[PDB]
Amino acid sequence: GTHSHGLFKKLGIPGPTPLPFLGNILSYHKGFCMFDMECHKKYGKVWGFYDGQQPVLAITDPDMIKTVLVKECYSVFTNRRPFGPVGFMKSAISIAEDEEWKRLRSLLSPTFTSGKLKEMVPIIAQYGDVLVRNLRREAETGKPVTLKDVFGAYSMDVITSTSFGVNIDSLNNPQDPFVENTKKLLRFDFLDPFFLSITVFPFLIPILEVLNICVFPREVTNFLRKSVKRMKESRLEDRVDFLQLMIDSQNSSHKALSDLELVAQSIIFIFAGYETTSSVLSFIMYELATHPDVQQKLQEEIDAVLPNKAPPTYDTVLQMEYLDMVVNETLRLFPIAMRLERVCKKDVEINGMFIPKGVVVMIPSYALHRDPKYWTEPEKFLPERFSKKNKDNIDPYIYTPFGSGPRNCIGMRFALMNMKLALIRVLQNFSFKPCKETQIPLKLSLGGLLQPEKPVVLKVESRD
Amino acid sequence: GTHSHGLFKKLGIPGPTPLPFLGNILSYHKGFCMFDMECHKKYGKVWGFYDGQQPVLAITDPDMIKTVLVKECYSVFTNRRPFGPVGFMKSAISIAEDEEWKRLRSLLSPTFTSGKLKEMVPIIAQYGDVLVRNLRREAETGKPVTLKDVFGAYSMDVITSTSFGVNIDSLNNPQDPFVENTKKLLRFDFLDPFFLSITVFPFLIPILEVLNICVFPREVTNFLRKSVKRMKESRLEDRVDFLQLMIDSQNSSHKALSDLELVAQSIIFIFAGYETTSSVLSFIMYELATHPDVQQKLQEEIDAVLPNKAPPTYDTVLQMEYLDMVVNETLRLFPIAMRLERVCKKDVEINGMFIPKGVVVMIPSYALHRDPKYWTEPEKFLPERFSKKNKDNIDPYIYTPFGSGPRNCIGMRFALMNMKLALIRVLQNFSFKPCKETQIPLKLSLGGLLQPEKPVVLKVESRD
Ligand code: HEM
Ligand code: HEM
Ligand SMILES: CCCCNc1ccc2c3c(cccc13)C(=O)N(CCCC)C2=O
Ligand SMILES: CCCCNc1ccc2c3c(cccc13)C(=O)N(CCCC)C2=O
Repeated sequence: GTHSHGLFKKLGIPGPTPLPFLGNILSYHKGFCMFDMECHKKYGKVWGFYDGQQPVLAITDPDMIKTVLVKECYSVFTNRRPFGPVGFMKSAISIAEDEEWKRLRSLLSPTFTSGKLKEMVPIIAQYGDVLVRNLRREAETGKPVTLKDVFGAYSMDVITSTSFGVNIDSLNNPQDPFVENTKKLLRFDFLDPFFLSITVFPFLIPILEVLNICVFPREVTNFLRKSVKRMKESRLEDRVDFLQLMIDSQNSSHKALSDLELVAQSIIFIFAGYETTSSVLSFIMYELATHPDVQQKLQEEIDAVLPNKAPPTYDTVLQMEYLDMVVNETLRLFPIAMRLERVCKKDVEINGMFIPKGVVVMIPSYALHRDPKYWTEPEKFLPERFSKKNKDNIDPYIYTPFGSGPRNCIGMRFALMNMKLALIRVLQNFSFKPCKETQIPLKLSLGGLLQPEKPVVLKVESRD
Repeated sequence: GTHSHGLFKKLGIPGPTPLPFLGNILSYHKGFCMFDMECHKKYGKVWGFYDGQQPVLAITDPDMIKTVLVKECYSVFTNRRPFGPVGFMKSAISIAEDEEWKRLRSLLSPTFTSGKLKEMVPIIAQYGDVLVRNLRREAETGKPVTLKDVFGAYSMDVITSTSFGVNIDSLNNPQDPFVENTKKLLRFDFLDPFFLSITVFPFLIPILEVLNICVFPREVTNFLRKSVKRMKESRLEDRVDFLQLMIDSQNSSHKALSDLELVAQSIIFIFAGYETTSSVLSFIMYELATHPDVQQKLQEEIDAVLPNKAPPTYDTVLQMEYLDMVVNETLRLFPIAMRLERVCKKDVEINGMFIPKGVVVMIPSYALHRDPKYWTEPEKFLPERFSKKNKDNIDPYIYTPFGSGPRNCIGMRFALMNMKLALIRVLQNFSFKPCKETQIPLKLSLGGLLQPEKPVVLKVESRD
């Protein structure tokens, strides 16, 4: 039960001693983030641990992190940890490996250009207005509002319309078969029973693939596959969404995106942007209600750029420095990816350190973001860290809320524009105050997702 | 049960239609060799079939075969089919993959040079004499002789002494712990129940690895590991064998052969040279007893080069053209590897044919060796095919008894020198005649090893 549990003693690398079979998973009782803080404080710059039989080497050195995420990305550190039975979703860009990934990123990167993005702002902006009208009636009511649900619906509306050209008010159509399915595409909690068991029993993943058992519920994938097949066959008789952009890239080097590859990207885009965007949007409105100074300052900035509740535009969005500072400071405190990982594909020596084939090199983003050594008052919400007076003292490989290098988040600038468009229209119309249900201070789940312990609820007063 | 069973219909490639789950394995009731002849005759140049869910594309075109075994060996077609739970034997050169294999072949090729080989002939030659004295007493007795056993013991003696510097008369020491274990390293019958089940249930191989269950009986591997560890620790206090040559290459580019890598090569060498050498030596003496003309002609050639029962030498061995013709013609009829295989590592187009990632490209050596289109009277034993008058009409990619290109048999010229040294000393002293037990004509097993149906027995008369 300890065939590989000797690797870090032999390489001289420190860390918590592993138990036969389990590795260090019982140390996850407090969640990925507490585990990474404790190891960092205890073992220092570099340390190892075992997810079952799987050795994970954590690195915290900015120069080492860059070699991994940027320098030897293609040569050595190309892929993330395989994580369970995955079926045809093996070809979604976030899961594909080595040369297939590079072909998919080349094929899909033209779809996330700033040019295409500002062509999508009129679509996103429309559901900002839907978000507002939904919020006002739950404000005129005066009853506390669950951000998870108002911003979930917003994020869904922006995916349904920019991904597929489907226009739904999901908040007022929770039974549209398109909403019911897509709502099921939540992010994975790698500390829940199924994934914990998979971690101790990875030899069982090939058995689940053969039974077409899949972490993506084949009930929802099947729906979307046949949905996309329908949109693909319609339209062609008679738009600026992701699906169309992928239909078009099938008409030119690299082999055009096959029909099933295409569907796989549509799905992963949903999975990668849905519960993420809503989690950040909720964390941000949590900090704005517990720091009224900042909320007022931001409402003041928005009103100056968009006088008279003027509708936001791509260009007026990139203008708002304080809004950028607020978004960023929220992502420092709550980097919802928690860790970046890369599989070491071959024996290497980066920065004087020998990394053997097979190890999972992991960057504890949550921990580096709250390290005393780089950040004053590291638990405080303090947007002035990202003022231009201060943002140059910030290491791009310490602050990695979207990752770094060729395999960073391909939807970053889309996700930032989307969240800010939401915030502008929400703050033009409303102020957000705490309640008695409001967990102050916010507690994070001990699970495997960086999310509040209990969901966040707030007062929403109308400014008019 | 037919997720991949549609590949050859879609690519336009012909072949026998597969059954859910099984693929075409039930067609193996007649053995690998009959299956390959029937498909060749029926589907022609190229055809596909499924070993369980595993698609195998057979190719018979000499130009296509060369692209696979020679041209795109490193780029595309580097590795053989994985075949079962294999433990630490994952690093033996015949099993290792991609860049690890290339490092091992670079490290071990200097050990199979002609220079080192003629330095080993005095060792091999010694057990030729042991073979003779063993044969004479079973000849003076007059009782039929089982070649499997006389040549098994010969091959063992040559491995024990050239591999490890261990000198045993295995025929007269069947209880030496070193003989008992090494005798257990027989070749795999991929049509026996365990490997058939593995072929239908490959998703179970990771479960067997985790239980340290291994196709190499960990009872024998453990013995040799600790044996080599002993020879390694002895000697060093106080030789021209393979082990020493590997000890020496650990003292220089590529990282020297680690202690466990070294042991893995020692073992695989045994597995690759033991039952192979004895099978060919037995097939050859079968043809010499059923073609007395050829046996006399060869005895005549040997006596001319080595007058007065003179002991053979490296240089007098490469002299004997008829002996070379006999060995080669026997290997045509009985290429004991039966097939060469390479895994297609990425989508390629060789010779106008699209090969997708994952397919096992297989070369039916047995079948090409008995193809009417290249060979007159293809079932006849006719050594004059390899006379210099005729051997230029022979395609090196049709006749592939040791494979071809960078991944051919690294012990070829050793195995040829070894078999010929055996034949010379045996034919200087004895003539071999059939018996009534002698299966005429020889029938091949319907199993997965190319071997006689019933073992071969012969009269052995002394020439003096
Ligand atoms: C606030 C919202 C989001 C955050 C914080 C976020 C964060 C991240 C992080 C940390 C990574 C890992 C990159 C690495 O390993 O270095 C990632 C990858 C990725 N993200 Fe985002 N993401 C967000 C929203 C989105 C959206 C809206 C999309 C697309 C519509 C998206 C698509 C992807 C994809 C496809 C990957 C995998 C990229 C690849 O492997 O090539 N994400 N994300
Ligand atoms: C008559 C005796 C033998 C025959 C007919 C034979 C035949 C073969 C064949 C057909 C291959 C496959 C090559 C390919 O895939 O193209 C092979 C590989 C190999 N043989 Fe032999 N072999 C014999 C004896 C030996 C001996 C004596 C040794 C070493 C002592 C040996 C070591 C190997 C090894 C290590 C491989 C794998 C090479 C690699 O993957 O790099 N064989 N053999
Ligand atoms: C063989 C599969 C075992 C399944 N098990 C895990 C799968 C994936 C991950 C994983 C992680 C920890 C423990 C188990 C697994 C992990 O940190 N990450 C990085 C993202 C941070 C939240 C993973 O992608
Ligand atoms: C996933 C493992 C399934 C096990 N099963 C087989 C393993 C290996 C081979 C194999 C073959 C046929 C059918 C099953 C397997 C085969 O032809 N060769 C080439 C050598 C010719 C005798 C193999 O190395």
